[PDB]
Amino acid sequence: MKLVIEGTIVLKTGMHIGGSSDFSAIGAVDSPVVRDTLTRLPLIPGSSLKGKMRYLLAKELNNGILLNEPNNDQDEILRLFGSSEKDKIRRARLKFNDIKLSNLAELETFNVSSTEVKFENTINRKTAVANPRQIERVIAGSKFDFEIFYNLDDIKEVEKDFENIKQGFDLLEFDYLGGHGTRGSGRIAFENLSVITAVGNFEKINTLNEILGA
Amino acid sequence: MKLVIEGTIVLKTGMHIGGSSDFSAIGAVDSPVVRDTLTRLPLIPGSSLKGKMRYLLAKELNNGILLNEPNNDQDEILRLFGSSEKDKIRRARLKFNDIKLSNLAELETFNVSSTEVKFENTINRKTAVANPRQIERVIAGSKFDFEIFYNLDDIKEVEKDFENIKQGFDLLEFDYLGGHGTRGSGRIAFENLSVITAVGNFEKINTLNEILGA
Amino acid sequence: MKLVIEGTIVLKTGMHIGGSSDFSAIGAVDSPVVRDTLTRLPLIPGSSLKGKMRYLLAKELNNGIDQDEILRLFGSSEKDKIRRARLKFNDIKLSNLAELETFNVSSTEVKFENTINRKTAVANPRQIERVIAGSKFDFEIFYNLDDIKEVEKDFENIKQGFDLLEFDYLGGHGTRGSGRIAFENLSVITAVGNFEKINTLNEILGA
Amino acid sequence: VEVGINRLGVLRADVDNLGQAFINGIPDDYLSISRTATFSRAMSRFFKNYLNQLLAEKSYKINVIYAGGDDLFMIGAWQDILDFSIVLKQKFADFTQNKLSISAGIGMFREKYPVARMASLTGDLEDAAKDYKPDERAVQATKNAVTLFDATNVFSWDTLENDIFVKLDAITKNFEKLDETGKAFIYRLIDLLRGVNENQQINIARLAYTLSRMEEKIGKTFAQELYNWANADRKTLIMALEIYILKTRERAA
Amino acid sequence: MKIIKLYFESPVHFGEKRLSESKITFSADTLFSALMIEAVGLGKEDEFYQLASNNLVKFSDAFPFIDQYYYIPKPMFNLKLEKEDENPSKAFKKLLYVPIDSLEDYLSGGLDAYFERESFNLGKLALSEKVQQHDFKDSEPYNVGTFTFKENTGLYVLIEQTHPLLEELLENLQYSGIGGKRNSGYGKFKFEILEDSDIEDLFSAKGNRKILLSGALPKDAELEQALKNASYLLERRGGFVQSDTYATNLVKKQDLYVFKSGSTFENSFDGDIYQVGKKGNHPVYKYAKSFFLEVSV
Amino acid sequence: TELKIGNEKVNSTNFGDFAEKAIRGINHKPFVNSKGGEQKITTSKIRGILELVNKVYNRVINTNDVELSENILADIAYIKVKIAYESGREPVVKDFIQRTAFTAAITDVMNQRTRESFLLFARYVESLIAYFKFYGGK
Amino acid sequence: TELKIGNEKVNSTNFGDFAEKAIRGINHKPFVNSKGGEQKITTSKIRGILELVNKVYNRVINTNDVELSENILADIAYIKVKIAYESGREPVVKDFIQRTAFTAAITDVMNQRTRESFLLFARYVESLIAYFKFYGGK
Ligand SMILES: [Mg+2]
Ligand SMILES: [Mg+2]
Repeated sequence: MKLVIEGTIVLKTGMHIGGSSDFSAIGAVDSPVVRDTLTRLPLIPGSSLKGKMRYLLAKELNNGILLNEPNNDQDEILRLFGSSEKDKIRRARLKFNDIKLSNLAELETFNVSSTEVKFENTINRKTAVANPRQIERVIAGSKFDFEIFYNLDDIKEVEKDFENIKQGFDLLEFDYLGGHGTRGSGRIAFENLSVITAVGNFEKINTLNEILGA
Repeated sequence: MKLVIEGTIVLKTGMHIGGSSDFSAIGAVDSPVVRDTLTRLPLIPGSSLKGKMRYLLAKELNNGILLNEPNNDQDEILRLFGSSEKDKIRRARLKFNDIKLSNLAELETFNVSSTEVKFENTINRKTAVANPRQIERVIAGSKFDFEIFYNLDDIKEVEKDFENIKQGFDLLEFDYLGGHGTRGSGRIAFENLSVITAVGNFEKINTLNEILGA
Repeated sequence: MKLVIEGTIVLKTGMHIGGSSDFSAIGAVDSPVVRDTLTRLPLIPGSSLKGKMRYLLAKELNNGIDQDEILRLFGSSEKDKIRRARLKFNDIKLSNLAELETFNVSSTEVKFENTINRKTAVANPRQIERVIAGSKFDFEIFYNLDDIKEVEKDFENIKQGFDLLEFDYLGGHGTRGSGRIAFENLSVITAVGNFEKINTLNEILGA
Repeated sequence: VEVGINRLGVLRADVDNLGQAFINGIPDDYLSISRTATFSRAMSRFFKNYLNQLLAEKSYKINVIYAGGDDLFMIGAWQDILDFSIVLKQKFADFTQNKLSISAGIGMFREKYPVARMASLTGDLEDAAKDYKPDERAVQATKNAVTLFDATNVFSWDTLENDIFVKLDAITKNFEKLDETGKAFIYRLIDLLRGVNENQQINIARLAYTLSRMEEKIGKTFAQELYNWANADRKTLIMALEIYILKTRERAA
Repeated sequence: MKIIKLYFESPVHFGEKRLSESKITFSADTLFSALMIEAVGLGKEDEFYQLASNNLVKFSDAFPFIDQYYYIPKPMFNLKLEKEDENPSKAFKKLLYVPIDSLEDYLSGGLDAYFERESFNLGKLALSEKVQQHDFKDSEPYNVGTFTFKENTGLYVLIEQTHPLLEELLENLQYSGIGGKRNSGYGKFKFEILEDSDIEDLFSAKGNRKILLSGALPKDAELEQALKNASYLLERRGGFVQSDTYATNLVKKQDLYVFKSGSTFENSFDGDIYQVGKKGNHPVYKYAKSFFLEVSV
Repeated sequence: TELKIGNEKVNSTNFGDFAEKAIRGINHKPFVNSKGGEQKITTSKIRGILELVNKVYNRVINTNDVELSENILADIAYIKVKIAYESGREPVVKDFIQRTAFTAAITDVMNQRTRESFLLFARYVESLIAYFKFYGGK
Repeated sequence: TELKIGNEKVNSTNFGDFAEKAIRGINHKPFVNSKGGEQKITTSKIRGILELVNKVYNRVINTNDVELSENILADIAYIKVKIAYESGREPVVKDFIQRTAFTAAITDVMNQRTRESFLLFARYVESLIAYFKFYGGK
């Protein structure tokens, strides 16, 4: 049995996942965002979303504090995100994916590009002189429909696993996703969080949807 | 007789299915993808696809548990993929082949190479110190045209064998295809999936195509 | 009375035949391929091609229904039936060397594989040397036309064996993506004697 | 044995120019039947009795087939055979106090290799060691050499011991903390060193790049040492690297 | 006279007694058996046998040639009687083949024992590792001893007064192979008749010493006189009969002990075509005729 | 062949020695900034140029023609344009390109317009990077 | 595949050389303001134009059609309008536009109406940025 976690990530503020900055043509923005190479669409890498969600969930699940290596997390964190220990190799039940933005047509309706350029400066305190800089951000209002695959390994802890998943999504809504988050960027929201069965049917899929919607 | 299962693998996300770090030092990443040695095209080894497909099918035909050795899993799995057991040498019905990147011209139309460098980092949870790393992936939207040879050892089990082959193909679409797939990579889709008779005409070839079609 | 079947074997997915279990070969790679003794170039031994072709032909000619058409081509010495042979295989050297150096590439590669334990999820890597795809091997197979009434059936079976090879592998870990080959420039020419039905034999080979 | 390649070692040693020593080795003034008998008994007792006793001194995994006179045929674990080759050379050089030299050929074969071919090949290697002649100006071969697993790897005993074994010791002491990618890097080093002959510049550059990749688990000083060896003493370096790979191969034993 | 130069484009397997070993040359009985099998295939075995027995065709056994240097096995001469200096038959023990033209240098000394060995470099031996694949049993491994010749190196056979039938059988023998695993990829050569005048000078000369150039066995009426001041080496010739229409089962032929092809004699003899198979459907012949090169000793 | 590097040419038997000499001269008296240096170049400062060179090398190596096509010459021209870009983006790359003459080699390739000239340039670049590592790195 | 400049011509291969010569001409004879003052153009001065060019480049490159769409051409015409506006705002920017051929190239892209002409125009503007930063920079 395998499950798919549908949903959308809505940018409340501009998001900036750091790009390569070595292949985005010549004369582009100073610090570009990561984009799909083919479609040039900005994307949220599955690695970055997974890492932020794992950090927030491991910090909140353990005691509110988190100082250990990723392999020394709780049993729930290890069974959801995997472990590479010597004699304890947990196979991750969650398979994250790269998330390209889908509402490019909606953004083009308002005659705005997917990405903006944010102008910032740092004012040297001993000189009171400003140092302007430019960064690229995916504009607020962009939507990123994602898909996360859940391996239903144990029927006895799928409810707890999905409670943890909903908790991690909630924690991400009170934090940022990548980039200069403390400086106003990266705030996201989750809605249309629905889990569906990849093949066949799951007899507790209605309970999973209501804990994933509330 | 012999049946040839054609199809196409479309990379939904960037795939890192490689392990080759050979030849030129022209500036290659320390973790390159496996390429065709002559044409330098990114390549999907038949062993990678066969192993991932066998793992997923053996787990699904058990079901959900795969802790046994590859030679002890299931009669259907052993007859499709082969068994080297000392007494019962079961010969593989499926002959996977290495798959090269097919749509290089289409990728060159978009003025993009077949492979990218994805920048990643890990955050030390105690010191909050980031450690960057670079990974090379085959671009999302890359297409791999594959042929898998199936031999009719007997026609009484071909329907079940092709049902299981389609099951494995479906299971790959909800999983990854080798590499850092849990963190956003390796997502694939199978399209233009069909079977034809290599020599002759199997009587139930339309049934197999209907199974493979949907 | 003696026909020469020429052709080329084109590697499609990388081919690994044999074990050169001598110090020179095993000191540079875990599982080496068969090389020429002097030039150290990869080759397809006549025994490997002959055995795989005979295996496929014996499968196809029986199909759950050896026989004379196999024994007369490949020979037999089992207990009382002794047919000598009609097919004389030759060691097939690598013909693509000047073409492979235009690609600034070596004739052989090392394929990095691994196996993942299913109980512990622990992986274990392995390296196999392999002749790179795009390598070409020109072969000559000598046919001794002992019977005039069986030559057409023998060449039909030879073409069937080549076709079965083209939808199979030639050496090593074939079911894991190795050893896929193609046949091109297949022709037969009479080397000794005069044979007026060589044209229909070329039609069979060119089919 | 637990570490190494599952290979048999065949050693075939032979004293160089023993017949010449019996003919004119003894000065004419000191020629007698007693002195001839003393020399003959010394040689024979050395080979038979002392080879038995020396191999019994420490539990070498050797299965001596024949010692007899002037000759030697021993089969065992290839690492034990290789270790005992230098011990045999040193003990013979002590017993004769460097008045006679010995030539050896060491073959490496699998268990199921034909014994006739083991004998024939190791005899060919021993003949190649007896063909050792560093300069093509002298008369008669130097003959004080050993052949390592192949007729191309003929080294003198001093060359073998000093160069190859100090290089092997350094490689062992600097390569034990490499990863499984480091093993492939050593394989690539061996391939590049073998190909250096037909690729003067690009291949030495590739070797420099490989050493650069390696000099994170082996140190910068040893990467420079390997680079210096590759440009100065290459065939000895190739021999040492191949021996290290075969000794550290994790394919059972 | 009419040197048959063999250029091999595949590794050869000339077995002495085992499949795992190969020798660099093949004997005259091996070539005669190959040509007789070709003649049976094309239906004139009797004509070829009459040609060989009536001395119309008589050939030595295969010898190495390296860059227009024709070699001969080191003759077993009664010399080394120079009992003062040098190393006669001391360093002349690892020397297996001497050049046919440099034979007068070897007779009187002065041939460099060392230099004649590294100069003699024809290919190298190898072991081919194979299996009999069994679909459900355990595959049984086996191995073949092979020899691969070099670029400008091969074997040559001394034939005097060549025949159209010999040339016709030699053309057919091109596409059947010679040696052990010839139906596998091992017997493959090209040949030339290549009349030579330098070699004809050696064989038109008389002398008191006759170097046997092929494995030969004198007849019972002349063996006693052949064994008189002879310096020979006795070699066993045998093996299994290679035919389809003999005994319906694999049977070994009688062992024939002949003089090896480096032996030297003072009394000339002409050997015989011996029948080493008599209980089967067809005769089995062992070519043991004497090919001689005369020198002065 | 005979690839001009401004002062002294290189060919199939020379490129490695001159690449090593240029890299060693890089480490001897390295680049100085306005603020007295004293850093050297890193791989992730010419990585884009190296990737472009690798792509063009892959394109050329799959062609058997002795003369480069205009579609590949456009790629080499863009390589030169980019080299000019990061050369002006930071002076630590400008002197690296100047002393190890990337631009001279690119111009010579764009003048010869032959497959062998670009192959020699690619070999020279690979040797340059290989000697840049094992001596410096990063 | 070929854009017009007037007397001189730009193709898919010589775009970099023409951009380099145009930039070199500017640096050799820098623009003089009204008050006898020499001025150098800044990347930020034409940053909006460059981002407009790149914004429509992303949507052009994701289109395997020879003919440009109506909305793409609307965007390109708006880009030309913005180029004129920025030229009218700053005399030094107008001098940079006139010494180069941004107006000529953009109107030739409007004339040809084809996908490849705009791609070569983007190549030319990229080469102009690269060679501008190569010599003088920001
Ligand atoms: Mg001795
Ligand atoms: Mg001895």
